Amino acid sequence: EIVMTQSPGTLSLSPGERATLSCRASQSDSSNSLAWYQQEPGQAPRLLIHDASSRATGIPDRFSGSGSGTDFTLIISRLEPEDFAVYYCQLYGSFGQGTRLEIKRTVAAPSVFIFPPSDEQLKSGTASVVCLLNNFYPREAKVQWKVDNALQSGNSQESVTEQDSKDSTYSLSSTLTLSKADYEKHKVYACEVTHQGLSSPVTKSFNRGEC
Amino acid sequence: EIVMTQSPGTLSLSPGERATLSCRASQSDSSNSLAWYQQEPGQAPRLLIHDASSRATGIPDRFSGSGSGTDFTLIISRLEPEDFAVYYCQLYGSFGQGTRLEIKRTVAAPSVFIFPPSDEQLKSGTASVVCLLNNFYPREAKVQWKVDNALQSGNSQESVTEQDSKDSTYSLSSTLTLSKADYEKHKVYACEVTHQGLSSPVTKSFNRGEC
Amino acid sequence: EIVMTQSPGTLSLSPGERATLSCRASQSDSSNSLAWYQQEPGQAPRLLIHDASSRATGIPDRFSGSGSGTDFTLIISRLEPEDFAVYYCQLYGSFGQGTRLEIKRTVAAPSVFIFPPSDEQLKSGTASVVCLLNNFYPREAKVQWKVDNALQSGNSQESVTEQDSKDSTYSLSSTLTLSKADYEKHKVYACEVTHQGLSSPVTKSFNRGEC
Amino acid sequence: EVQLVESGGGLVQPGGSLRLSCAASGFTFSGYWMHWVRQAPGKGLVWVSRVNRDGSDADYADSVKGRFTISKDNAKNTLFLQMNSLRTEDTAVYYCVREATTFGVIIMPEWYFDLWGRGTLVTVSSASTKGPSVFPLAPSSKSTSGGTAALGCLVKDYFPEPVTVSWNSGALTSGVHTFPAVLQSSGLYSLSSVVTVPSSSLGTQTYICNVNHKPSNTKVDKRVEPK
Amino acid sequence: EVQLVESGGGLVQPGGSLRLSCAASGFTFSGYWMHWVRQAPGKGLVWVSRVNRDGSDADYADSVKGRFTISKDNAKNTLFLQMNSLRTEDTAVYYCVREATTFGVIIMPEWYFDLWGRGTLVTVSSASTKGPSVFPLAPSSKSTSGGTAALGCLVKDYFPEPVTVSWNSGALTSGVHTFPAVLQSSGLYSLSSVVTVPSSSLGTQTYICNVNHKPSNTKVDKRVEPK
Amino acid sequence: EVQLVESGGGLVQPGGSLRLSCAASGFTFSGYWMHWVRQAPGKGLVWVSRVNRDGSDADYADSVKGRFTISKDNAKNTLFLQMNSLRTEDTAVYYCVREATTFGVIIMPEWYFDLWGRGTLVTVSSASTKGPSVFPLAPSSKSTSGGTAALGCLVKDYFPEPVTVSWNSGALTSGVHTFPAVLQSSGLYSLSSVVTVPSSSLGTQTYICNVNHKPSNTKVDKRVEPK
Amino acid sequence: NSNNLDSKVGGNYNYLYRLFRKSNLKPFERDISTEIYQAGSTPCNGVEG
Ligand SMILES: *[C@@H]1O[C@H](CO[C@@H]2O[C@@H](C)[C@@H](O)[C@@H](O)[C@@H]2O)[C@@H](O[C@@H]2O[C@H](CO)[C@@H](O[C@@H]3O[C@H](CO)[C@@H](O)[C@H](O)[C@@H]3O)[C@H](O)[C@H]2NC(C)=O)[C@H](O)[C@H]1NC(C)=O
Repeated sequence: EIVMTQSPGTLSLSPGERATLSCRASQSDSSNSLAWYQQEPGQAPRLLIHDASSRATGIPDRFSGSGSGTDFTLIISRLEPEDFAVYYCQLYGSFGQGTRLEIKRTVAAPSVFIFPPSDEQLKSGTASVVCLLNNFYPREAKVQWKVDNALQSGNSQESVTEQDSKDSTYSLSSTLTLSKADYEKHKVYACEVTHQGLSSPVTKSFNRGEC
Repeated sequence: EIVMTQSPGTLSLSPGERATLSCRASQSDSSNSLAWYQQEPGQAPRLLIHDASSRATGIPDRFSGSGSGTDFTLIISRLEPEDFAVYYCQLYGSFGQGTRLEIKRTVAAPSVFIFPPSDEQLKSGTASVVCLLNNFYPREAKVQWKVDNALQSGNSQESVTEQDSKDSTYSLSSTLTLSKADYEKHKVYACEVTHQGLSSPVTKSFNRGEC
Repeated sequence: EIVMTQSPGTLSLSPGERATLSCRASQSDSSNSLAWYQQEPGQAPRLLIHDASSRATGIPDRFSGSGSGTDFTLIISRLEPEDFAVYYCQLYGSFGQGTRLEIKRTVAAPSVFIFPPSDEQLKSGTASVVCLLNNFYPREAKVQWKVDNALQSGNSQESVTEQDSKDSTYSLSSTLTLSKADYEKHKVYACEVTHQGLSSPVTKSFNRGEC
Repeated sequence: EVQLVESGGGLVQPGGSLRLSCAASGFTFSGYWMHWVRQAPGKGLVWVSRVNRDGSDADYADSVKGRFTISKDNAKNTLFLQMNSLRTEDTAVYYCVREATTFGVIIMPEWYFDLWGRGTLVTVSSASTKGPSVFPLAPSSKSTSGGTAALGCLVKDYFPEPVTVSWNSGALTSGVHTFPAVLQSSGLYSLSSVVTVPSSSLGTQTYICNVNHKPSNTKVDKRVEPK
Repeated sequence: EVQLVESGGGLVQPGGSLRLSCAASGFTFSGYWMHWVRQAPGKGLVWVSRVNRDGSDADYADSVKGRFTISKDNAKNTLFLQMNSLRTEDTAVYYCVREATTFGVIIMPEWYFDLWGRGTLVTVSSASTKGPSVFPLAPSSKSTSGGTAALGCLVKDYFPEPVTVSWNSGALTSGVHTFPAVLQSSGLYSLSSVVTVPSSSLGTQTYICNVNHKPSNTKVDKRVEPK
Repeated sequence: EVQLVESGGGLVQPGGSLRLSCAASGFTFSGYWMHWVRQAPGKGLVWVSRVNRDGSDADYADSVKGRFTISKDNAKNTLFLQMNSLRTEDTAVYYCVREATTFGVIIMPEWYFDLWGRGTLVTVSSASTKGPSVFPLAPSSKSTSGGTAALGCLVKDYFPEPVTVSWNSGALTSGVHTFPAVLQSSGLYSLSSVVTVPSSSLGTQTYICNVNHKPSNTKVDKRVEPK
Repeated sequence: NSNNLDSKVGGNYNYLYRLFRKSNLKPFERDISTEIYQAGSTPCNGVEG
């Protein structure tokens, strides 16, 4: 029944700057019965601190957080390139939603490519159109599609990819799935991407039937 | 003083699936003397459970909840066609915002009809244009007007009708009122509605002067 | 940790009729030790009440408000022309966001004028176009740019001035800065202001090259 | 059975005075505390006032502090709620509610209600009762979609309390759309009742609508033309 | 060392039954209290159930009440969790976790977990296993920008558990985008894996795509044409 | 009368050190608890620091932790605060404020502030002091609307503290739009002030604007032409 | 009640109590021993674990 809310939802720093995570016990006080965990998206979580004050075995000395009352707070002294994981709090009857720690970088202009369905896809029974944004930062963009010079929503599926470690960038593509009986009616299919870091929203038009 | 906060704000399920709701006192404990009331929109609220543990006589055994400290939860064992009501929690001095226990259905395509002002409405000095959304689900929508092919808001009103029992679908209406002198100068009036369950936002245009 | 929310954000009321201000804390009870602070934007903050019940000497007898525990309310018996100030709330460790108390007056039609850059700004290598909205109430308006008859945002900055005392109205400005080469490519620049009190949005256009 | 009947209410100009009565039958009035609960139109519930077994103390809410007075006339078996300087935002429906008591060695209330009487709607505004303006709503050519259609009536400048409307003397429903009325500027209520009936039915049967006005007894009936 | 190995799980139709086992090695299993926890794909992990030392008293969560039974045998040195009438909302990966006990005069578990085992994936859906559909995604003229480009493949209607992809027998990476699959209608997992390789390189070396489908052992290799 | 004079502050390079003084006249600077408060330009105020009567213990917020050190000099009658590695967001105005004490049988502070001295502006940026550039703003034909029109001046590349400007040696006011200076990229401030006067009057009297530059004493006067 | 002077935001300066003393303590005496104490059988008091 207990809810364990974590703030902020997503926090971004340079690979050296330290930060803190403020997680509020929603009902009453835990009386220090709390734990922390760090889970990279590729494997199991590991314990970091128990009883909200003491630390476990094998953890780096940088992890040292204390909290009492509703406001339970975690301090890290300094940052290393391993923070790309999810921090989960541990009250005895609940779990935190999770906070993502991000490596900061300069704003990057996305690169958009539109791929129409192939001929094999043109005989299967359903057409799919894909729009891929490559080498984009930060993780916030809006993708809107224009079919027959008219916007539409509620039919395309968007997927995001985790940020790389070699260059700290991610890619995001969306695919639209539609039957053939509706694909041939329209002519122009365009992809528009809106980003706060772009001078103007980037539009790319595509003509059906290739050339 | 004390403020009741209800979670979740709205909650829709199948006619048989059970549900749970939780209220939150802002601070402190009040000896677990909390009450729940279910109010059908047409009738007065009815007490369900008092002292947060014991259910009042005559209420079906299905309603059975318990809570303590900051949080008080009521859980319903099952569901039947009587949950179309608002559940307000009541401590000593305040009522909760309430939660509308909705009935779930499949996505329905709205139907939009635009009705112009007739001659008798025209001679009165003001022109009102109405838009009628019908048999649409679920409860979230946004209707806008294109006056002289240009979007404008802040001058129209919207009303939504409560869910009907026999088919579990409703209607919405929206009236835009302008003076006669303003109504004459523009030419094209268009009506659109946005729905997550629609492949494309249906746009229905109108021409003044009839025939 | 502790966050105070003063609700609402803007309190526009006529000079004659009274006003009230409510502040919402976050957690716990601090033995009812709270204070209000009135801040004329050019002047320094000053205390109004202490311990949330008693009023400091010299403060007018009009200023008197009280609360206990959860929510703290401060009532103003009558209103005089000095409430042009932001009212903050100082708890044990933090200050609230504050609230701003405005004066009511009728709806105003804004006056829009666009000043293009001169030759001196033209030679500097970058050029700014300025849109000024004069004598408009309330404090709710939005402006945009039609560069080459296409909406564009994210490249401009907006500024708002404080309320005037002689006429109770203000001016708002928007400055759009572009490079000279980008400026020459487009041909038409148009300014539009959106206001709930306007019968129709006012469009004013500008053609390059002057006359 | 036990029930509470509320009396009074109606339209009163702002700053006026009104008194509400709550008669209780089916149980002993003397031993129960009583409260009043407001319900704004299409909004949540808020607690108003509280009265003892005899009326010695009161628990007036901050919203109604200094303007609302509650009285408990136990001898003549009634509850009273009288107010002064009533303001516009107080437009709501009032519920006379009871406080449960153990009636043991010590009465010991528990701050939870048991039964709710039928509420009484109260209105304050600067407008006055006026006759509604009713006009037909029948789709003409190139406006109706398909064989099925929807024909109705729209009312205007109707300040009196919500109006009821019917079609063909209530001989058919065809999926009625209540469309609860809404307030516009200058204190007016607008209602637009439309019944979904196919357009290819006019000519063989008359199509009339009656807007029964109960406050001012302004019974109005009108016909609908296919244009 | 000390670890927990999960056994069971896989494809199960809704409303069925399943059993999960957690074999324990490296520590005294009898004295330690045990928990079962779950994690939905891409969502925060949620605690599921508790058990005592003997395995006589259990604390199943509300979402899993009535349909989950957990047992803790001491001699067999394993933990058992049996599921009945599964719902589609419970597709996740299950972990079994220890609970730290002081082991002093009183056992006194402290409600915090020490070690996490290698859990198992459980999926509940009405669909059945079927081979994925594949087709190359090679940019043509006026769709590739600059000398550098990106080339890949998209799989379709692959209901078995997420598939591994590779290129040129895994002899090059060049920044492989894993791009995990996304759920669509009728329960199909589809992912579009693309590697950023300049378009002006195909013609001297062959580009082969390998969809390593281990569930049904339907290994497919595919050719990409420049069009 | 009771007042605190704030001394020090001004331009400082990022990563540098700054140091403030607060001399107290009109009351006893011995027992009262002391506080330091900041206020960002065009933002709300937050608490900075606290020091007790003796000065052994000090209270700092997280943002100011490890950089700010407060000290109360009772004998020298001054409140002191030393900063190092001043970050860019620290650019704000600083107030020295007091904390009330009953001075009863125990001092017993209350944590409410009594009097606020006029604060000092501290600005830290990577740019340097430069002289402003002015240019006339006079609407020509087809740009002035109706009779009334607006003529003014806009300053540019003016990093230093806010500037003052008057028109025609203060002979006409005719409405003043101060338009407070705003920060752009590269750490720069710009202000554009306008006075509105009709258009069929330029030619018999001149229109000029003078900008008075206090920091570097670069007083500039510029004439405005009708173009 | 000294809460307005001792208490500060973000934790306070450490104020300690002892968990255990071996013998009954004779009147008007105190222990200030900060040595690491051990509860289990395994040796400590010089070893941190
Ligand atoms: C806590 O401390 C207060 C204040 O202490 C005062 O200020 C300090 C900075 C030092 O200079 C102290 O020496 C100084 O007293 C103590 O309160 C003080 O109590 C005394 C005894 O009652 C007061 O003196 C009397 O006060 C009034 C006139 O003001 C008459 O009854 C007598 O003529 C006599 O002067 C003294 O004024 C008062 N201090 C203040 C500032 O009002 C206090 O005793 C101490 N608390 C405890 C529990 O010891």
